[PDB]
Amino acid sequence: VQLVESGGGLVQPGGSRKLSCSASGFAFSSFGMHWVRQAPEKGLEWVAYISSGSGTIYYADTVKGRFTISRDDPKNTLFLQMTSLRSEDTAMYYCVRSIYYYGSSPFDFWGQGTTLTVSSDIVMTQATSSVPVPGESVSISCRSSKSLLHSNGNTYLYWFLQRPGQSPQLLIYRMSNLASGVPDRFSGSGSGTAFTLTISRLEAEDVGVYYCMQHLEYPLTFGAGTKLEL
Amino acid sequence: SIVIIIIMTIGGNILVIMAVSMEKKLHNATNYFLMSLAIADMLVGLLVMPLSLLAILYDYVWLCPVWISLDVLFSTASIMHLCAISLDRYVAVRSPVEHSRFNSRTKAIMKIAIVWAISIGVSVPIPVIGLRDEEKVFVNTCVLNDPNFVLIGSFVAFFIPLTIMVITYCLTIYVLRRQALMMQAINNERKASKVLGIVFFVFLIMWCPFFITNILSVLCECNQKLMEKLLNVFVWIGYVCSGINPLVYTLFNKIYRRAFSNYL
Amino acid sequence: DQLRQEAEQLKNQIRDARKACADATLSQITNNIDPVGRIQMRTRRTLRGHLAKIYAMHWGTDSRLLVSASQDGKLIIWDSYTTNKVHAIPLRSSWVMTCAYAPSGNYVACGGLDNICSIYNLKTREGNVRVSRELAGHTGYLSCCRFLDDNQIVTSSGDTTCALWDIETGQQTTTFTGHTGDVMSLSLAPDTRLFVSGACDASAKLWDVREGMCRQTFTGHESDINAICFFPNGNAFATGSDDATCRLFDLRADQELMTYSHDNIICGITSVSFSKSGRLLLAGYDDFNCNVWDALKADRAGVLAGHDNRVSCLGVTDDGMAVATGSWDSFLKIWN
Amino acid sequence: VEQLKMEANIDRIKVSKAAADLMAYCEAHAKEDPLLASENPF
Amino acid sequence: VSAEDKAAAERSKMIDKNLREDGEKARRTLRLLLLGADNSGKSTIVKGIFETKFQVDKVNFHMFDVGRRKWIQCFNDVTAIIFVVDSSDYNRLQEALNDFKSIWNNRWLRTISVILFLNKQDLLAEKVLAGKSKIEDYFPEFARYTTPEDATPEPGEDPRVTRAKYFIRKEFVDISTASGDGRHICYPHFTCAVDTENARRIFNDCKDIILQMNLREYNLV
Ligand SMILES: CC(C)CCC[C@@H](C)[C@H]1CC[C@H]2[C@@H]3CC=C4C[C@@H](O)CC[C@]4(C)[C@H]3CC[C@]12C
Ligand SMILES: C[C@H]1CNCCc2ccc(Cl)cc21
Repeated sequence: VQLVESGGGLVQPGGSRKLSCSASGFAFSSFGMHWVRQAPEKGLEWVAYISSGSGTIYYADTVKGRFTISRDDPKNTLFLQMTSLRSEDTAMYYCVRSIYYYGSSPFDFWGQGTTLTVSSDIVMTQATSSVPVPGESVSISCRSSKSLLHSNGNTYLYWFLQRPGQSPQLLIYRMSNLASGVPDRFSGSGSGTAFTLTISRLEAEDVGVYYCMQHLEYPLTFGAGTKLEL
Repeated sequence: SIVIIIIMTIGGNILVIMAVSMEKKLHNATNYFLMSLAIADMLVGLLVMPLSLLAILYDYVWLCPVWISLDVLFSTASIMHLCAISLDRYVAVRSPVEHSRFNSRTKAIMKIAIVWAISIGVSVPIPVIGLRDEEKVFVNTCVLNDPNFVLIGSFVAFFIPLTIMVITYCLTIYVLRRQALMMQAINNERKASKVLGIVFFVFLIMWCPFFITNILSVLCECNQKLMEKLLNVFVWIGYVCSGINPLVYTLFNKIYRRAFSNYL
Repeated sequence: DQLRQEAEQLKNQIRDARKACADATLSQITNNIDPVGRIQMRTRRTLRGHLAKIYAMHWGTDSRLLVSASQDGKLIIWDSYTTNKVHAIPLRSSWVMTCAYAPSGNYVACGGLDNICSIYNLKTREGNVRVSRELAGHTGYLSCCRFLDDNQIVTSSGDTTCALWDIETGQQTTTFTGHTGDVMSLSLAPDTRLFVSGACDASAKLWDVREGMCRQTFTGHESDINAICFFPNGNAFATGSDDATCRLFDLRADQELMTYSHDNIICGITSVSFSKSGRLLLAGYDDFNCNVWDALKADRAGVLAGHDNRVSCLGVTDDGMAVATGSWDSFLKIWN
Repeated sequence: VEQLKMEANIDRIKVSKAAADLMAYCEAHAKEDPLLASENPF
Repeated sequence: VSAEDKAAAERSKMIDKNLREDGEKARRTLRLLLLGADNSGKSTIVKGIFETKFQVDKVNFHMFDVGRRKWIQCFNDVTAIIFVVDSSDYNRLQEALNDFKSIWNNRWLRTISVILFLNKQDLLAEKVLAGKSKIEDYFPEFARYTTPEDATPEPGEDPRVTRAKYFIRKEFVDISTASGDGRHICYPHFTCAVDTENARRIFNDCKDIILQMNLREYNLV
């Protein structure tokens, strides 16, 4: 399980550049892929999605008509074609692996990212800039504009942790499920449009920014982010 | 009086149609085509036979421009079904390993589509010309007078399928005779020849005279009164061979005999 | 010359001891119990995709996942609610006869005429299902396997023996001997302490897992036994055989309780299963249909007749809200 | 010989007692059996 | 429905497609079962479960050799069964006849034809010519048997081995004619340790079986 992105650099407005990603260590053809973009002072943003079999393709409302995503299973590579770049496109781009079936974890692995330099939606709300704080309990909350509880019994809320200098890591999917490799100190609960995250005992490795994401309808939306300062 | 043949044809078509669904345990590729042939025969009996009896009773008209087209369409559909069955029997008994590999619903669907598409081609212009030319359909009284259709569509409807059927029968008889030279394995290969001969001769006897008379009444004019008198009785022979094909193709497998005995 | 007389004397002593306890029968105490009546069940889902006869089936612990085995060489995991397929597992040999689902949901095991039981890993970081270990050591074909935990499994074979295995090392820890014919069916107790095996010698034995010694032996059937089921309370047997007869055995009275048969049934029995409460008894037959039996009255409560060939598999969910059946026509049906 | 001797040393009870226990178990959990529209998952 | 359910439906559709594709290759191979006793020469007729593959005229065959009351149930979809008997050992012919009777009348093989191989004709001919053992010592009825007038012996064969060979073939065939009611046929053959034409016989018999099934399918018989 390893994902490496390539490309990037400095471009002039109105130009074009193409991104690539090399996947290895897993059955690439059985997984779906996403591209998620993060700006220095904006947070995480969703860009595009391509299915495992190249069946369905979705684009963000700010990239339609300019971005193109493609897949190459025999070479285990991804490609993203960008044209007519603007100043708002300068940000870090991430590659994410997804697989969809009963009981799966669709946001388990994140890449490293590359840098590019130029020259109805459900609103997810967080409101805290910094929570000052070892051994103490910390609670972080998120609020959504519309209920995320579907008639099938599932609630689509995801939690991520971004340490300094590291990629986001999955902690909780579907509001109660602990991801593999995570210590049992993390837990989460909620109902309707109010959600909370609880950490029983803090350590030196629990410093970073926590994000909320919903997966009910496209486009995918992220929260502002809550920073925990020890 | 003669209306009995309509009831028998309808009953036989209903029995053939029913013996496929309720009985089950029937391969689609070879038994779904018989349902289509039975449906065609039932439509013949329902839309063609009762209306000619009215003409016989009145000796006049009342109809014609659509009744003729429906009769032609359904007769062509039945003949194409028979020809397709003959070709399929030959294909299944020559190279036998491959036919087994090929058998699927995509062959039955294709055959049904092809036969029903071919059947409708000859009946479209019949009301088109008739509604714009009364003389083409009424003479002196409902009969297709135009040579431009009699001398053209009759060959496609009857004479080419006859050649295909006779060639297929000869080839199949030769193939079955050749195989037996290599015991129950040999006895079973003679009943098939007997049944094939019976079916071919029934078809030829029932269908041959009418088309010969219809061609002679056009290209040999010859007393027209005698020709029309002969056509008045030959055309019902073509109708009679619509409740016999659903039988002669059915009552030779013991399963069908048991189903017919129990249902009826 | 002398030991045969001693064995006959011991058998006569056991027979006399058993007869002394027959002071009542089920047909007499149940005269005050109302019948269950007529029970109607209809098909709710139909599962398509198999291209051959279905031989094995097993329910999961969550009442949603289901595993089936067929002669096409593939193992399919089903979602019963939506009919979507989750996994498809190729097999190294196409003559598979049994399958099992781990209670933790991480592993699935299968086997057949190759004399090997193979264990598959359902949760990997690579996303693929891979073979974890192959269990060898039997000399005949494998007829049934059941999990005890992630590290212990019990297998039955046609070489008259049963075995208890250690998955971590692949070594056999206990061998169970005493049968004279091919062993067909296994049933594991709710307390994971005892298991039951039927065999072609028309006898059934109760085994102690921890010691490896046979505790009791039952007789009564006239032919080979094909299926054995376990009452939820842990004190009863349910057996089926090719003589079209079902029998109820008790582990405390050490004798038969009730016989399920009818004059119009002349075919074999392939599977036997129970409901949660034990009031309904389900059985598969060669007459292309499945019968519903009243365990306390030996009556016929219903019948399922949606298959076109032999019924080979039968199972019940842990929540009791569904029944799954399998036949040689390559179709699975979920009844409710 | 040894197997028959070991099997002979079993403490047995009446058939009526085991049958009454089976009946009691069947009656005790009758309400929990869904086989014997808003709740059906199918 | 939610997006994950749509993705699950797409995965299920792909799995269904992959299952459908694989079935096409399976149907193009014909399957055979091989049964016989020791010393019969089973392994040389075409030279847990032993397997072999061979192809004649662009048709593939797959033959299984197991190692019988229980595992025979899983071979009820095979095209044909091959049975091999040693024809040069009079002491064990009754066992072979009992085995043939037990296989022919099995309820799970009621629709499968049998190809019967009588092997080792050279040893039988040598034993008959030597005259150190007589068939009448085990079969009293052979003294009253006469060669049929429709026999077609191979040229150069002495008219003393043909009588024995036809006696053995009759003793095997008479079981096949006693039951079946036309649902299956037996195909006797004489073979030896050095014959190579055995491959064509299986192909011809399988083609005949498929032709019979097709004739039955079209309501011609
Ligand atoms: C309008 C009439 C003439 C059309 C009748 C359709 C005929 C041409 C069809 C019906 C059945 C068909 C056959 C069915 C099976 C196979 C598969 C393979 O072995 C090659 C072609 C072959 C052998 C087909 C050839 C065409 C065929 C003979
Ligand atoms: C005019 C008619 C006679 N009656 C209906 C049947 C039929 C079939 C084919 C053709 Cl070419 C002509 C005809």
